Amino acid sequence: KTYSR
Amino acid sequence: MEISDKISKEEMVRRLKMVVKTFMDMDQDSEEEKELYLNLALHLASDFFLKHPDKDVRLLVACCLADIFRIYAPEAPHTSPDKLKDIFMFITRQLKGLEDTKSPQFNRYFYLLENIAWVKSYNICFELEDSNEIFTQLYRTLFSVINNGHNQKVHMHMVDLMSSIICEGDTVSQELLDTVLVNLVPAHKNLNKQAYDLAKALLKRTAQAIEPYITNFFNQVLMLGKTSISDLSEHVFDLILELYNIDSHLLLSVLPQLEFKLKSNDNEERLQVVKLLAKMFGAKDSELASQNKPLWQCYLGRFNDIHVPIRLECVKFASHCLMNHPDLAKDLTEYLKVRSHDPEEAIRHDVIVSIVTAAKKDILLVNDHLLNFVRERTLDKRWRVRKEAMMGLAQIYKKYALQSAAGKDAAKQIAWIKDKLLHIYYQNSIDDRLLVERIFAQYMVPHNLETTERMKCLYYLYATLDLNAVKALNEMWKCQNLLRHQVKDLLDLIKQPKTDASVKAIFSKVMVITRNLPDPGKAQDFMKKFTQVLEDDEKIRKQLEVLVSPTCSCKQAEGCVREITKKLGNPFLEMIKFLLERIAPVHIDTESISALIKQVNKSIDGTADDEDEGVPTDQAIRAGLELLKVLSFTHPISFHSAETFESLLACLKMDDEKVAEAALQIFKNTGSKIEEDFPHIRSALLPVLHHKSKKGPPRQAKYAIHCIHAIFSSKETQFAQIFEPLHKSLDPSNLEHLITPLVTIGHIALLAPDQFAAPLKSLVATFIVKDLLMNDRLPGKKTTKLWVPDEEVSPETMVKIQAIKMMVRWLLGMKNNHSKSGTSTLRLLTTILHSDGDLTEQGKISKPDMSRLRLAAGSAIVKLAQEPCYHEIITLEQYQLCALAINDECYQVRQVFAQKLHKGLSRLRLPLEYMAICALCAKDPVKERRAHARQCLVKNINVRREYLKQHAAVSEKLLSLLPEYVVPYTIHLLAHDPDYVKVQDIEQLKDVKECLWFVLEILMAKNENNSHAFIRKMVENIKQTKDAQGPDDAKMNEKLYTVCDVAMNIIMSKSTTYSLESPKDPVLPARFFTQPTKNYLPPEM
Ligand SMILES: O=P(O)(O)O[C@H]1[C@@H](OP(=O)(O)O)[C@@H](OP(=O)(O)O)[C@@H](OP(=O)(O)O)[C@@H](OP(=O)(O)O)[C@@H]1OP(=O)(O)O
Repeated sequence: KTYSR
Repeated sequence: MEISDKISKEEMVRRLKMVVKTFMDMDQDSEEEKELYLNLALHLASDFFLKHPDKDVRLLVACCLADIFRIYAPEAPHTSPDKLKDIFMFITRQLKGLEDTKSPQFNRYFYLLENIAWVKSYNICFELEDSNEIFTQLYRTLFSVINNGHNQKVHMHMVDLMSSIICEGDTVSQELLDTVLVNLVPAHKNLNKQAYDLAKALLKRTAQAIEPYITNFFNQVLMLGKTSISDLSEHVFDLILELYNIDSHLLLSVLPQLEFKLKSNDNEERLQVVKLLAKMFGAKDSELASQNKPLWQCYLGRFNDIHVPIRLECVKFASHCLMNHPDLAKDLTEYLKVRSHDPEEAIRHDVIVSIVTAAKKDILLVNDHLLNFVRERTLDKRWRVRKEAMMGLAQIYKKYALQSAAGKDAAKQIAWIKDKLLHIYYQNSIDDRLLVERIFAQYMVPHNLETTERMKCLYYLYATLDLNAVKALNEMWKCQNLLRHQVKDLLDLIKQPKTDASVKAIFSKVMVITRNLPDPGKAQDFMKKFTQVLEDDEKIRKQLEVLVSPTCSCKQAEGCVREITKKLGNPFLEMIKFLLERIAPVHIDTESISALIKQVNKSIDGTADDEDEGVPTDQAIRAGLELLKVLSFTHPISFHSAETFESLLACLKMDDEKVAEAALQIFKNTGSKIEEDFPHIRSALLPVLHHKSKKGPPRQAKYAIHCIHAIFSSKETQFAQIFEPLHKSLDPSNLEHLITPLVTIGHIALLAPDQFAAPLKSLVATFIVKDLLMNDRLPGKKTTKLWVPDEEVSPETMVKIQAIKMMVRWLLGMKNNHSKSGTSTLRLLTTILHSDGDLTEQGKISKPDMSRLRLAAGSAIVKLAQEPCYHEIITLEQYQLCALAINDECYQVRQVFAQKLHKGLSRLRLPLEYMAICALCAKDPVKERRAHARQCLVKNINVRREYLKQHAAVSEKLLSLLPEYVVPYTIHLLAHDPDYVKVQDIEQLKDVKECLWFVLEILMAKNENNSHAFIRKMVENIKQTKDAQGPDDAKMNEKLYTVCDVAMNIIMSKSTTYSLESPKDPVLPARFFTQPTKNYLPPEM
């Protein structure tokens, strides 16, 4: 899980 | 479980290093442990940690915060933006630790990097107001820590980290973009390759995502001229180049911006775009031309730019394009054509450099059109340009023709170079002619080759050259020979006791040598210096004496130029090297001639080379003999060796007439010392010469007789053994067997006039005249034709012809008319012409045979006229009848007769009265005859002017050469012409006019030194004299005076400089005009 857009 | 400011510093760290492990090992799934440690996570972000002065603590806390972001994602625990900003700036400060790869803490800093990269923790900052400051400071840090100590994993993590911010971010400020592009600037790229590689990896990874911000960057500075946008505004062109190589897509919308800039009116800006696009299009792996055709075509259009530097850049670019992009070569041919004609020398020059440079790499990279452009430039108006083209073609020849570096089919593509380069020797330019010599010595027949290899090279070259090419090469040999002789003469003058007279002689010689040197404005002064040095330095004299001697080997020569160049060790020393390379033997010496004759020998018996060398063994042999025949005139002494004469002896016994004929001619020209130095050759040679002299063939019999005269001191007794038997065999019963004996006797009569004075006198009187010329034993077949091939001529005629040539040689041997023996023969030859060739007038002789007899008698008188003692005997009436041979009914007769006049006039041995004969060729229906007659006049008038230009004149020897003195002879000859019957008839005088105008149009073409005034003064003087052939005859003088007025009418109507004063009072020929009013023209003229 990571921060993505 | 607790970390605070209460605990001792040691125990706090001890606790932290444990807290790092649990946070590192924790999972996003473990809801239990997360809720438990959540309060500690929030606490580790406290300002007590973020500003802790201990380096080891901040590091440990950084690692925690990283995992704390990993574990709780995508919903971090810290919610306060002000606090969330303090964290990520704090982390960036810690990433500074990545720089020291030798520190024991490095692997921890690497774990920090690896973590935030994998988790994309920084993406949290997209929503913060100060996002750009954070990301900018992050980028600067990463680019400032990267060094050669970092493995690719470091590089990879940094790209992952920075890529995310661009790809998944809302925007990219110019400031943030600049932190990446600044690393590409040449100045920075130079001092920091690591930051450079990292930027490339980044831009490549994020090409799609970042293109709009790059496009926006260039559009602002290029199109709209906004430079304040960035501090990298000055490096735009450097950046566009760097960016194109990283990824083509980066310039997706920039290439159209360049296409627009090509249309700019700013010359300097337009130039820079062309310089740039040159590198882009030219690069080896580039594919810009295929991917963007309109830009390619819009670029090629700049070949026609008004601005010279843009043209020059496009021309320089063509070399790289030709070498790297063969498929684009076709789009260049048309532009390279027009630029080869450019007004600017620099552009014409560089078109050559580009084509040649590509060619030297590989000839297949240049087509026939491009080589033809280089060819066309050898005739360029600028020396520096044609110097470049010739050297280009030379270097191409040496590779792809001499060495066949690209196969055999490629060597036939450029088979024209050898011929075209040597044709340059016919140029007036001294600079050109001397360059052809250097090219021949270096690139066509390399001097550094060993003797046997060097003549093998020359042998097959000479066999494959154009007709004018070998002529040029012969003229080159001859010119060096003449120059070497001029230098030896100069040295001999310097060795004399110095008087005012020799000082002048020396200056004359110097003046002559400089005409054969480049830049005669400096050569005259440099040779003054040179003579001064020679008068003093005795050791330099010796070295030059050796270099100029005819026995100087090529090896000695290389040594001699070495020593001389040393003892003179600046523009002066440059000039002498030109002189030294001209006179120094490079190809031909004693050993070379031996190697060359042996090479021809090989070719005659087997050889096996001719076939694989690319030349028929037939023409190779013939060429080799011609080459040796030529070199026997220019380098005769070089033939003087035992090996050469032994080889020539074997050639003399070949049974091949053409080979034997050549060996005899070479012995004649080089055997002058055989008897002294090579007695075994002499004795071996004697029997052969007697055989050939007795049994023929004729050509070999002739050469044999001259060989005996040249070599043997005992020639007298030798001739006796030959003459007396041949004197007996002369029986009119045998016609076919009289050819060779008559030839041999003729040449003996020429070379031995006194020894055989009485037998010859009787022989001619009884056998030639009475027994042979007065009978027709075998009448040729009656026919309508006026001429037949040599094969179909009656053998009796062939004997008569040879009997006439024998009489001429008999007279040229005596060279005196004491016993009135010359008058008799001249009286005989005239009657042959007067009787149309039928001396007996019985009509038994064939018509073609009569033609060949008229030609023989006409040719005979012309040959005797070239001998001063017999010229005195030739009466006007004899000369006038002989002259009419130029209008003989037979084309072949008038053709060959004219050829004989030309030859006599070219050698300056035939008087001008015989040049006046050419005026009668205006009556010739045949165009070819009129063309040759004019050609004869032009060539003979010019060489007589060029000769008088250089040589000082003398009273009687000056009148003999001045072309203007042909007019009196022409006026006299026409006034006595048979067609001119009625004095004042018009059509007859129209004929006289076109004859006069035939020579005057040429004689007056120059119009210098009062040529026209000189001429009219002659014509005026003629009207004050009498015809001399009949002074009392009034009607004859009327005809003389009127031809003068016709001549005068032509001069007056064709010039304006005739009315001037004559430079000197013309002396008319005493035997054409006696010692010195109205117009004699009919009014209709
Ligand atoms: O001197 P050679 O090498 O022996 O050449 C001579 C000579 O030529 P040149 O005098 O120009 O050198 C004759 O020319 P003329 O003097 O008679 O004008 C020429 O005469 P033809 O034109 O009639 O052939 C001739 O023939 P000959 O063998 O009778 O002497 C023969 O030339 P070649 O032997 O080489 O054919």
